[PDB]
Amino acid sequence: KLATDIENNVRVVVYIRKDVEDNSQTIEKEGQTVTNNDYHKVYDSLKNMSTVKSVTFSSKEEQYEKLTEIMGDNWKIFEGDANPLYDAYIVEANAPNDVKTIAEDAKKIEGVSEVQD
Ligand SMILES: CCCCCCCCCCCC[N+](C)(C)C
Repeated sequence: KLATDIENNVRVVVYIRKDVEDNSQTIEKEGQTVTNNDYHKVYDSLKNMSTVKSVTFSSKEEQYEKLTEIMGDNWKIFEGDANPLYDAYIVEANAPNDVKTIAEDAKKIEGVSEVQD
């Protein structure tokens, strides 16, 4: 059994604003590698909810690889361009009934772009 395998009825997906790097520990400033003060701001608010069991980062890169894996071949015409997908956290609720509450509080976290239940 693996951690990234969560049942449909208890999964909430939390999409991160495209200009927030919640999973990046360091960023570039003045040519140096320095602390990202916004690191895990969204992660921690989700992890602090009493009804959530796990929160796992899913990058936009990873989401596109899996899409090409599940559907046919890569989507060649977009290969030169930026990835338009959103980084996301995959949140596991403690019970199905907690999902609607989790998704509502999640949209109120600053940095959260959208939440899918
Ligand atoms: C409105 C929704 C339409 C969006 C469809 C876009 C498909 C994403 C392809 C990204 C490939 C870029 N690449 C190679 C760097 C990962």
